[PDB]
Amino acid sequence: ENWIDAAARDEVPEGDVIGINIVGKEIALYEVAGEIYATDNTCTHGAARMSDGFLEGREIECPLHQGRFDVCTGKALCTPLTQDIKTYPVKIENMRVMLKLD
Ligand code: FES
Ligand SMILES: [Fe+3]
Repeated sequence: ENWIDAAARDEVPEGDVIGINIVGKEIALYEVAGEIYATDNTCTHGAARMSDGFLEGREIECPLHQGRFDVCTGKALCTPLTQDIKTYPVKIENMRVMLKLD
């Protein structure tokens, strides 16, 4: 229901993040303690691409001004940020990463 095969599970590296372009949306995939999660690959604060980089635990650090989001809830943690980032449901199925894009 807007569910889409988006990547192989093992394309997302332990503890790190990757960027994908898919159906015209740029998306970040994250590996956090055995689970996969997803957000927009664009920082809400500026023209910054979250896939590069720095994921520490469940916190992703913007490469620009070091704003940080909780990857599981999309909530903004520290300044400069003011706006939460959009999250997308994922399920892992037969080694595939599925996304609910709206
Ligand atoms: S651009 Fe990501 S914190 Fe300002
Ligand atoms: Fe640290």
